[PDB]
Amino acid sequence: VSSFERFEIFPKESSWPNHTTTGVSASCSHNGESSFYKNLLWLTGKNGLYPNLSKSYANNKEKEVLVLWGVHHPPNIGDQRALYHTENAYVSVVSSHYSRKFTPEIAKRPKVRDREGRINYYWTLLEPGDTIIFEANGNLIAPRYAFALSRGFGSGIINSNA
Amino acid sequence: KSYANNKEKEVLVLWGVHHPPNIGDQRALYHTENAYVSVVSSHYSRKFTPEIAK
Amino acid sequence: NCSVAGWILGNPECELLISRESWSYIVEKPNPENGTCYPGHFADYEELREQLSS
Amino acid sequence: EIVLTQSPGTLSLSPGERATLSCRASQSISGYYLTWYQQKPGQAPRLLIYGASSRATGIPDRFSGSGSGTDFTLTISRLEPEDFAVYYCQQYGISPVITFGGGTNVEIKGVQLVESGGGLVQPGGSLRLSCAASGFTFNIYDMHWVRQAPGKGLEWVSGLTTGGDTSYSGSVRGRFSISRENAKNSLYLQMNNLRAGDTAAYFCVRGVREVGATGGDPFYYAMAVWGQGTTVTVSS
Amino acid sequence: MNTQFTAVGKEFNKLERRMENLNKKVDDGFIDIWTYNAELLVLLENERTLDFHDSNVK
Ligand SMILES: *[C@@H]1O[C@H](CO)[C@@H](O[C@@H]2O[C@H](CO)[C@@H](O[C@@H]3O[C@H](CO)[C@@H](O)[C@H](O)[C@@H]3O)[C@H](O)[C@H]2NC(C)=O)[C@H](O)[C@H]1NC(C)=O
Ligand SMILES: *[C@@H]1O[C@H](CO)[C@@H](O[C@@H]2O[C@H](CO)[C@@H](O)[C@H](O)[C@H]2NC(C)=O)[C@H](O)[C@H]1NC(C)=O
Ligand SMILES: *[C@@H]1O[C@H](CO)[C@@H](O)[C@H](O)[C@H]1NC(C)=O
Ligand SMILES: *[C@@H]1O[C@H](CO)[C@@H](O)[C@H](O)[C@H]1NC(C)=O
Repeated sequence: VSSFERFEIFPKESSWPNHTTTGVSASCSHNGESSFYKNLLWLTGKNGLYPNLSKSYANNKEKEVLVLWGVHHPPNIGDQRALYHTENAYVSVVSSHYSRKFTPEIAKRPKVRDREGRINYYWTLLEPGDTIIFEANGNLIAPRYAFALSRGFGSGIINSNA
Repeated sequence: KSYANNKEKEVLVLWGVHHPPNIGDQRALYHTENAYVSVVSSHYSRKFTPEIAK
Repeated sequence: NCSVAGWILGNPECELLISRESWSYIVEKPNPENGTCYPGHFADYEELREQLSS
Repeated sequence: EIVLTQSPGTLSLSPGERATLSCRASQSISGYYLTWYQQKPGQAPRLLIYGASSRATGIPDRFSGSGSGTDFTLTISRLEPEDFAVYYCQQYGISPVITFGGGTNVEIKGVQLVESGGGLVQPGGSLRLSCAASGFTFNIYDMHWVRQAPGKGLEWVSGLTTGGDTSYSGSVRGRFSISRENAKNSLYLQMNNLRAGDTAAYFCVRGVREVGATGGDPFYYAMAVWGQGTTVTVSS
Repeated sequence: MNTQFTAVGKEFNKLERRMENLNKKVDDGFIDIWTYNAELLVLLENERTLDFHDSNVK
């Protein structure tokens, strides 16, 4: 670290009116009470009303940025229809250097912390000046908060129980 | 289309994959919203199916 | 003579040799005769061989 | 959340008849937003229809609806004397506040929850209820406590998401207080400052799958399942 | 010596065994080299220390 901090790239309020945002899950819990990762958001349709999205951001802060999102893999289809109302998956997270799309399906898996479902997590740096775009037909984890930063040098990592 | 070496020297090859900023190009030129390309060799091979990305 | 593909996959001209449960080191030639009788790209040959270093 | 208007709150019709019922709100309200119930007096509610079209489990094919925006509608293809019942109109606010139509009597002319503690207290008084769970994961679902005066329109006393965002009505709030326990598989409702408006039969209600979990469990934005309820009364 | 502001360690998956066994071979390479050279230097410089003393007294 030379600088590292957390800010609110897209506030939960007012970034996503047209998708219901307040879904969480129960393995992700707090003192035996359900929850979800602070930095991030679910999105689903407004009472089964999924519109599809295109959003973006580019740096104004002039510091480097770190960004995170997710790609939804249900364990069953009735979720996929009920939330997002498309068997089609197509997402496009785009930048200048990096860009990638995602078109997954339902892939059943075994219980792991009582979860067959999966969301594969995906991430990138973003420098000053460069833009990110999201586009999607759903199946997403969206950034609420993102990590502003500078680089660092030479510091590192330990595993230790001392 | 294709090619294989007759020269008996090694070769270096280059191409590109089109990403319009707007669709009216894509229809006007190529007349398909579908993209599908397949550049193929023995060891290497890859396909490409992009979209309009503003 | 065999390539590793002819070894691992079960090329009948390559002796399978299930008896060979573990060994000291691997012996090949530089230019193994028996690659795949039905061709097809084989990815991560390097990584596999490293995994089968020992 | 918005005031509703059922149409009609009672009707009297003969066998071998349809029955058109229109529950409409102030504003236009998005369509997979309502769910439709019945109840026999003496029985708990049962689930029928959701999102103005689609149909629940363990069913004939006769109760079928339509409508969108401001005006939602459940129609009925055939009437029968086994249907002698009050039907309800229960909608999930975007303000997460369930709102209730006031019951619609059809007159025909010629796994589980368990509640705990219902009974009497004095007015202005203090008492608690509990519920307890059986054979599921009380972790997941968004829970609701509900009330019902006898042969009356319901009122939604409270609900809470498992993330902890409460929702009450502005009159009821403060005088009631909830608390949830998942490792214990049980629910609690301590209650104080109690007047005759609480003279009614209450229900513990298991609702909506939050986002994510293993199961062969779909969700709707309707209820999941009811409880058998219990009476509560103030008197002297 | 010049000791940098250093971070030694790394870690990998099992689809990176080349880099793993490499970086093992790398670092063990160096450790053995520094080990070897330094140990020789201790032996030699203590021997030369005795010879330094021996010369001075003589
Ligand atoms: C294992 O390796 C041996 C040695 O490389 C393979 O045998 C050789 O395969 C080549 C393939 O081109 C043969 O050449 C061909 O011969 C046929 C006639 O048989 C002809 O139609 C082709 O135009 C070409 O000339 C070569 O004769 C053959 N030599 C011997 C000694 O067998 C063998 O096929 C490999 N087997 C497997 C299972 O990989
Ligand atoms: C390895 O490859 C050589 C090719 O040089 C094979 O040699 C053949 O051997 C047979 C008898 O076994 C002869 O009839 C052929 O004339 C030989 N061919 C050549 C080109 O020399 C050898 O048999 C192979 N060995 C194995 C184990 O695969
Ligand atoms: C939601 O969609 C409506 C379409 O009429 C639009 O007016 C509104 O700005 C949209 N809001 C967002 C957050 O996309
Ligand atoms: C959503 O995707 C479908 C797929 O063809 C497209 O027709 C529609 O216009 C998209 N809607 C939005 C709001 O992007």
